[PDB]
Amino acid sequence: ELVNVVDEKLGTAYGEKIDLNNTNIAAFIQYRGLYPTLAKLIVKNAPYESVEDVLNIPGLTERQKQILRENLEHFTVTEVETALVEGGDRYNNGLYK
Amino acid sequence: AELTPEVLTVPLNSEGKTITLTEKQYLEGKRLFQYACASCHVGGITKTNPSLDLRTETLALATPPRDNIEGLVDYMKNPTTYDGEQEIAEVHPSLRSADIFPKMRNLTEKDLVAIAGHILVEPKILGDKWGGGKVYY
Amino acid sequence: METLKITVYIVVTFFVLLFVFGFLSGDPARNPKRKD
Amino acid sequence: KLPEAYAIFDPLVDVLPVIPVLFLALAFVWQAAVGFR
Amino acid sequence: TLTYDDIVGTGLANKCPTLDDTARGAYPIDSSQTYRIARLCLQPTTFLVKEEPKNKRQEAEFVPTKLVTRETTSLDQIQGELKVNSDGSLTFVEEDGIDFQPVTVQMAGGERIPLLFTVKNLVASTQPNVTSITTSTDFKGEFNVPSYRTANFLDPKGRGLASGYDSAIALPQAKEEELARANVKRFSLTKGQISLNVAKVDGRTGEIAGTFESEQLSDDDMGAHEPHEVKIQGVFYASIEPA
Amino acid sequence: METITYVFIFACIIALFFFAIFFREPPRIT
Amino acid sequence: NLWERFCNWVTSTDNRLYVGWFGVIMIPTLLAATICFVIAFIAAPPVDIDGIREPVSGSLLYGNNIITGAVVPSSNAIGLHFYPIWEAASLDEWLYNGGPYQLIIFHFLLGASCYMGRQWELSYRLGMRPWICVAYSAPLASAFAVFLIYPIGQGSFSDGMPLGISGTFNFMIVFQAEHNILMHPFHQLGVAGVFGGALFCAMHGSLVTSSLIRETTETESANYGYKFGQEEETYNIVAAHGYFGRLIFQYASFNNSRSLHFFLAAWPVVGVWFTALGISTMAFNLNGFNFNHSVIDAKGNVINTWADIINRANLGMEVMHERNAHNFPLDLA
Amino acid sequence: EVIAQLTMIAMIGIAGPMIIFLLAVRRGNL
Amino acid sequence: TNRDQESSGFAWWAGNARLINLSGKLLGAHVAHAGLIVFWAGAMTLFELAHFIPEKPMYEQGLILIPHIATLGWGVGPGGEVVDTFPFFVVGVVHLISSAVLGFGGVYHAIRGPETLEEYSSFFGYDWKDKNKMTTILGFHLIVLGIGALLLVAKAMFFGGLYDTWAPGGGDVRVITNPTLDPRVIFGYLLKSPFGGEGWIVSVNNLEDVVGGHIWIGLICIAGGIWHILTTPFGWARRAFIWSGEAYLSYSLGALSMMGFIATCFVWFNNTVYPSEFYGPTGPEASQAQAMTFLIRDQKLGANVGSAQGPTGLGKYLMRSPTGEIIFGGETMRFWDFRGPWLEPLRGPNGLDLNKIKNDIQPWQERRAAEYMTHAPLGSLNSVGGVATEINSVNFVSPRSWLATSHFVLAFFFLVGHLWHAGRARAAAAGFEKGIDRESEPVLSMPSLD
Ligand code: CLA
Ligand code: CLA
Ligand code: CLA
Ligand code: CLA
Ligand code: CLA
Ligand SMILES: CCCCCCCCCCCCCCCC(=O)OC[C@H](CO[C@@H]1O[C@H](CS(=O)(=O)O)[C@@H](O)[C@H](O)[C@H]1O)OC(=O)CCCCCCCCCCCCCCC
Ligand SMILES: CC1=C(/C=C/C(C)=C/C=C/C(C)=C/C=C/C=C(C)/C=C/C=C(C)/C=C/C2=C(C)CCCC2(C)C)C(C)(C)CCC1
Ligand SMILES: CC1=C(/C=C/C(C)=C/C=C/C(C)=C/C=C/C=C(C)/C=C/C=C(C)/C=C/C2=C(C)CCCC2(C)C)C(C)(C)CCC1
Ligand SMILES: CCCCCCCCCCCCO[C@@H]1O[C@H](CO)[C@@H](O[C@H]2O[C@H](CO)[C@@H](O)[C@H](O)[C@H]2O)[C@H](O)[C@H]1O
Ligand code: OEX
Ligand SMILES: [Ca+2]
Ligand SMILES: [Cl-]
Ligand SMILES: [Cl-]
Ligand SMILES: [Fe+2]
Repeated sequence: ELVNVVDEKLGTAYGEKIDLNNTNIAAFIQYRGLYPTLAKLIVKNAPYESVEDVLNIPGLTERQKQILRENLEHFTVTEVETALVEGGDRYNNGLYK
Repeated sequence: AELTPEVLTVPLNSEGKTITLTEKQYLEGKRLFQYACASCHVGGITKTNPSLDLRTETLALATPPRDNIEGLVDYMKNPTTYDGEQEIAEVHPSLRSADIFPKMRNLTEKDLVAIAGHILVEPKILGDKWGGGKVYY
Repeated sequence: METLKITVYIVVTFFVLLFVFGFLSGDPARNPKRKD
Repeated sequence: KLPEAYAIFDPLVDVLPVIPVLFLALAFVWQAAVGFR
Repeated sequence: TLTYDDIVGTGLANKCPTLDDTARGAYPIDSSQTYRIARLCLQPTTFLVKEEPKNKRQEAEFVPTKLVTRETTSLDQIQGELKVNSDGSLTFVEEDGIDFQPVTVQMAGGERIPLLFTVKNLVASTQPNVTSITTSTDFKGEFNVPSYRTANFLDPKGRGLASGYDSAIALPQAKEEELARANVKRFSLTKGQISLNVAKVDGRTGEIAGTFESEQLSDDDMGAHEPHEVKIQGVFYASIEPA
Repeated sequence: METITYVFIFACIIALFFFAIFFREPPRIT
Repeated sequence: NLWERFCNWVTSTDNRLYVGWFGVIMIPTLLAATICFVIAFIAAPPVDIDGIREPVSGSLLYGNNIITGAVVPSSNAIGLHFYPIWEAASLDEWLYNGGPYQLIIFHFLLGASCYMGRQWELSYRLGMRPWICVAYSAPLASAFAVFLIYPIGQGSFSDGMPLGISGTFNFMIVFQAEHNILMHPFHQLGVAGVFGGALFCAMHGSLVTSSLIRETTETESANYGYKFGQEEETYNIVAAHGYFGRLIFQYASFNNSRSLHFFLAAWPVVGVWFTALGISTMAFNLNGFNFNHSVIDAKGNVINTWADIINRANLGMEVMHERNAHNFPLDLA
Repeated sequence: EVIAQLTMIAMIGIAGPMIIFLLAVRRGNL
Repeated sequence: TNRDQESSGFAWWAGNARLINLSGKLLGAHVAHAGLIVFWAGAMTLFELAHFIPEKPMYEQGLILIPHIATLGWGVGPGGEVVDTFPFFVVGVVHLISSAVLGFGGVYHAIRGPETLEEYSSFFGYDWKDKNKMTTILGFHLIVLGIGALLLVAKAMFFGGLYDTWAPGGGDVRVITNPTLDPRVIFGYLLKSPFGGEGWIVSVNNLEDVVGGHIWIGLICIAGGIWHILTTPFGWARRAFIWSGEAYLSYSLGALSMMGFIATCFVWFNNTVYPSEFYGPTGPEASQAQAMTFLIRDQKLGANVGSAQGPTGLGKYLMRSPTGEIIFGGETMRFWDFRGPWLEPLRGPNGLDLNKIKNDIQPWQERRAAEYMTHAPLGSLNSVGGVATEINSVNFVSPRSWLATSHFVLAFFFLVGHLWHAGRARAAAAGFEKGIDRESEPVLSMPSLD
């Protein structure tokens, strides 16, 4: 019954897409027009029940909504894992260049 | 292997036009890069923000695209964030902020073109070593 | 801790004073050839 | 840079700081001339 | 007021601001206006660890411990929203601040107990029908105790949760089951209970102070052993500001 | 038993230091 | 006079071990450091050297042996702060934060400096020439470099050398990772000093043993051919000089014994002086030669050298050392 | 260019030994 | 002449020891050597100016003398920006000309002037064992040093001031009008511990204390000079010291070694009289700057820096010092005693204030933090910037590193020289510096130790 939760999360869609509830913010660099404004809003307003709920962040302009709709296919939502979101690891997980 | 004009051919604008730098242009671009940018951009990475680098793909995914000479010169004139929403000339060297960043004071248009050409040519020479950090040292 | 502090200060002061006044007590004269 | 009227003396300035080291070397040269007596 | 040059090196920076004995008033709580706890300081004064009895039937009473991590224990600059419920009970919801301190205490015999003294995500409610903060107002609440090490921590053999090996590579041909508890690192999130007892109110400034007792769990070494139950007692200072 | 062995060897070394200093062969002029 | 009698006893050349005033300082500090070292090496609890609440066990009772045991340096949270016993609330806090290391190293440095002074003092009392203490200043400078000067430059006594064998190896490897000491010319001079010291030690011993004058038989040891305090020379320096001058060439051989022994004194002492200065100058982060990506071909491709392989090894040590202590990309100290 | 610096340093580094040589030639107090 | 081993007893490699009892030639040696020192000062200043790029920071250009002139308030403006390079030129040129004069005097007294000054004059001729004359010369030189300290005071108070890195609004050239003449404040620096958080006289952090201490030092040196001109050494002083030229040299060598170590620590730690605008950041400054920089970056990204937990359980950005102060987290917890003008506006009574950190970090502080992070005093011997594992792109080694390393080497070698000359002076005064007399060997007259 002892399982590494990070490996199991790598077995889910967290290992293929950007998890809005769990992924570190720097991964939002790998898609156009997300880092840092939209990425900060997404990480701040997490968790989300579904991916489309990211279109309900209060304060988004129409351009930001269009960018989010364009990048919606790269987004997944898994359950919040404590190990990835504790200690402020969504903003700084210790992985620099 | 030599520094052929095929290596020194880099996209000039976002339309698709290119430019063939001379060897002297590349050498002066490398020297000016060491003079003004290398203290934080040594090897194609960013010391004060390692999430961003100077790889051509990362510059291409920036808004506006920075994987060409004109985009890089525009960044050296009016630097922005990665999404382009916010101007960061007060914390990044530029022609606007030459008063607070005095190493940008005597940088001409040709100097900015040379630095941009060095930035766009170094990945073509070095591989993933450019912007890859200590893993590829 | 306070008693230990004063105790150590007293011991160190005693040994340092021994050193200083010993080297002031005609140390160059304590040689086997030219005591002067 | 130096003031412009001194510009042609720029190479000489470029070799001025190493003059003291030569002085040390000069001592040995002198001691070689007298045969290290 | 003292500046940094007067405070530094004295241990006063680890101590909550105290109130005078001539503060027994009542800060009026007006339900219409929003209230904010602008500062919430927690200075622990004693740590007790529940001794583990070899016999299960035993009483298992709390034993005092000796602090070995020096003046690094206080939580301070904690802010939050002090909302007024329909019951009339006040409720503090903690937004941010320095809400955690790693604390190691030494038991008799040399056993070191590390814990994350914390009030992370504290929700603390008062008694019903409170119209003013008095010396009888009492906050009782719950908070989250995250794992003492986070996911990037590596053990002496290089094993961790989000980084590192998953096996004892210095024993390449050892049976893995008996090492399982040391090979798989687990991130523990637990619950803690805190009781703040207001003993001094300055109504004009809005400043309350008193004692607190909290109960939580110690470090489990990323799931390598059982945590201890820790009771932390100390004093607290808080500033209530209208909006 | 390993700690006792290390401390025992160390103590024998210090005892040997004592005997080699204070109970040495006295050097004699010849 | 009591003070005069005490001065006569302290400076007496008839004591079995000479005391002197440098000794009246040396003996208590060295005794304190030795007793604290033995007690800590046997029975000290684990010490949080990195300041990150991950204590390192260094004593024999807590699972170490002779090789792996150490007196662990004081906490990085302490830094360069002075941490005596009376600054701790309790002895348990003092032992947790690495106070024994500070006590031992401060007493040892004071005692070893006074050991140098005591060497001068006894040389003066015996009518000798005084420069044995100058020779001892090289290992003393080395001890000061690794115990005091490197912590001062790095800003924490946690970066000082641990008082143990494996801790010393850890100090060496981390030092190579952060400073490239092998590529530093002062350390190369030190290696030349110690290699040459061993070489010239074996050379001088073998040449003197080779030229020993026959005063015994094959039954007895040759060492019985020498008597303590004899005026005559026990070996033939002319024969040894002839041998060594035929071995290399004549003018490479010392015929002056005083010049030869000055050379024997001077070579390792100067080499160790330079390596102690190397440790101090790398304590102020003036590191060894950096030749990474120095060789570049016509196109601009990096042509690796042996320095780049050294750089790969240094990168491995750098990314693995103090694996939990860094939060930021640059290991600035 | 660099030739100017080399000429200057050559003249200074010969000016030293020229003093020594002139003193030896005329049998000075050298 | 005493210019050979047979006449003097010293070989060529100890040939300057032939100058001990030759006052005129020894004076020539000293004056020529002083000319060498002034020559290096002037020529190095002109060399540094000739390659000086005034728009680039001084610490990036391998300069150690121009920062000294800039610290005196010459040629610089607000923020350390160079406004005029002519004062640097004047200092260099005047030193070069004065060095020519001193070299003329040294050469004259060394090879042409009288070999001994005792016949020509009784004022200038000296005997090493004449204690009164030695104290008289010491008094003259003490008066000269006191006048130099008062010259620094005069520059600070009446001739434009000094560069104050702690000046309000930013570092600027400021005239010190109110020097700290309080002996409790001034001599409280001498009683301060040399260890962490106290730092002894290296911890002086304001120019008022610097000017007041120099007023005290100048007055004390002048008073002691008059004292030694008017008095003779007392009996305890006469019995406690060796009175010979090599002994006085050894005393000065020990003093210079101590001063070299003090200067090493001063240039490594102090950023007041060695402003980071000119000399670059200190090691503590650079580590604190890195922590500050990434705090700013992650706070802009949305991190709650007060509650972020690092891998070990300590605060990733903010933690507590052993006495409770709110400090930067990570390894830079060792550098929590650092004080700098760019960091002080965020420090409250309990350390770094979370509210000011969230709301008051200005862009000039961010620029300063990034600049000091990327110009840490770390570099290779062949001037490659960064850690030992960095690649060859940045040509940078901090002036603080150069000065600290060079003066530690010099201070250690001068401690060695002090030991050498102190032992030799003792042996020569006692009469066995040339070896053991065979007929009167002391150990043969001693009882055995068994
Ligand atoms: C700072 C360095 C320094 C200085 C100032 C001196 C100075 C001196 N040394 Mg000396 N020495 C030095 C380094 C130095 N030495 C070193 C490194 C060694 C080891 C090799 C020696 C070995 C040595 C020996 C063995 C002896 C001396 C002696 C002397 C003294 C007499 C010199 C003499 O008659 O020479 C005469 C030599 C000449 C006339 C040749 C020309 C030299 C001139 C001065 C060169 C000037 C060059 C300069 C560019 C001129 C500028 C002029 C301009 C300013 C107008 C003199 C005071 C002698 C002594 O003790 O006297 C009793 C002696 O016997 N020295
Ligand atoms: C102000 C400082 C000072 C002064 C005035 C003296 C004065 C003296 N020393 Mg002394 N010494 C000093 C500092 C000083 N020392 C220091 C710091 C040390 C420790 C290294 C020594 C170690 C020392 C020894 C071991 C001896 C003396 C001796 C002497 C006497 C004769 C010196 C002579 O002729 O040199 C002649 C000069 C040389 C032979 C040149 C030496 C070259 C040096 C070692 C290399 C310099 C390298 C350079 C800095 C960088 C490289 C340059 C490049 C060209 C490669 C003389 C009274 C001798 C003595 O006791 O006489 C009574 C003696 O045997 N000294
Ligand atoms: C306090 C002394 C000191 C300090 C801190 C510096 C510092 C600096 N100098 Mg400088 N310099 C000095 C003295 C000093 N210098 C002297 C005396 C001269 C006259 C020769 C010069 C001439 C000079 C020039 C011409 C240049 C510099 C440059 C530089 C910069 C880079 C140096 C470099 O690359 O190192 C190179 C490192 C070395 C050469 C290593 C030297 C190691 C020595 C040999 C060790 C000696 C040990 C010991 C003393 C010997 C004793 C032996 C024992 C047995 C007794 C740096 C800021 C350069 C620069 O950037 O200028 C703008 C430059 O071009 N300097
Ligand atoms: C420490 C330095 C020093 C010392 C102690 C001496 C000492 C001496 N010199 Mg000498 N000299 C020196 C430097 C020094 N000189 C220099 C630098 C030069 C080159 C210009 C000379 C050139 C020189 C010559 C040509 C002659 C002497 C002579 C003499 C002797 C008698 C001088 C006399 O009666 O003065 C009386 C007093 C005065 C004339 C007043 C001088 C006032 C000065 C200019 C004030 C300067 C201000 C301040 C104190 C100096 C600061 C300088 C500093 C910043 C570097 C005497 C032994 C004579 C000698 O030996 O005859 C046998 C002789 O003929 N000297
Ligand atoms: C370059 C500076 C200098 C030098 C070389 C001398 C040299 C001398 N002075 Mg002197 N003096 C000076 C400046 C100087 N003075 C100044 C500026 C003043 C005015 C304040 C005086 C006032 C003065 C008086 C009033 C007396 C002397 C005396 C003496 C003689 C004996 C020195 C002695 O035994 O002290 C060695 C030091 C001691 C014996 C003190 C005890 C040593 C302690 C334990 C050391 C503690 C310091 C330690 C290293 C830590 C450092 C930091 C600490 C300061 C906090 C000697 C010739 C004496 C004499 O014979 O008068 C004619 C005497 O009575 N001096
Ligand atoms: C938890 C901590 C507990 C620690 C407790 C330690 C208490 C110490 C007190 C012990 C009683 C004294 C016994 C001395 C034995 C002795 O040395 O006899 C030898 C003689 C005896 O004194 C000689 O004695 C003679 C009289 S007689 O021989 O005894 O009759 C007398 O004539 C002569 O002047 C005199 O020199 O000693 C001497 O020669 C002079 C003193 C030199 C000895 C100092 C010891 C050095 C300490 C070590 C420092 C570095 C080493 C670090 C560790 C490796
Ligand atoms: C005794 C002796 C010795 C020594 C000597 C000496 C040490 C000397 C010194 C000397 C010196 C110390 C010198 C100096 C000189 C200088 C000069 C002569 C200068 C001049 C100058 C000029 C000419 C200037 C110019 C200019 C200007 C004006 C500006 C611009 C730049 C220029 C540079 C151009 C010896 C060791 C050898 C040994 C033997 C003996
Ligand atoms: C605050 C200030 C300052 C000031 C300072 C001062 C005021 C100083 C002084 C100081 C001093 C005032 C010092 C002194 C010192 C001393 C010493 C260093 C001593 C020595 C001694 C000796 C050496 C002795 C010895 C001996 C012995 C031990 C015994 C017997 C014998 C004999 C005698 C040998 C300044 C400017 C920086 C500026 C900033 C601030
Ligand atoms: C304005 C004036 C200020 C003056 C301040 C002076 C400060 C320093 C004073 C140092 C005094 C030391 O005094 C010193 O003490 C010893 C102890 O009695 C004296 O006595 C000593 O004499 C001889 C040799 O001298 C020794 O063998 C003997 O054992 C001892 O009694 C010394 O002869 C004396 O020099
Ligand atoms: O503590 Mn011992 O080693 Ca000198 O670097 Mn930073 O700190 Mn830590 O890391 Mn790498
Ligand atoms: Ca109450
Ligand atoms: Cl390690
Ligand atoms: Cl860190
Ligand atoms: Fe021998």
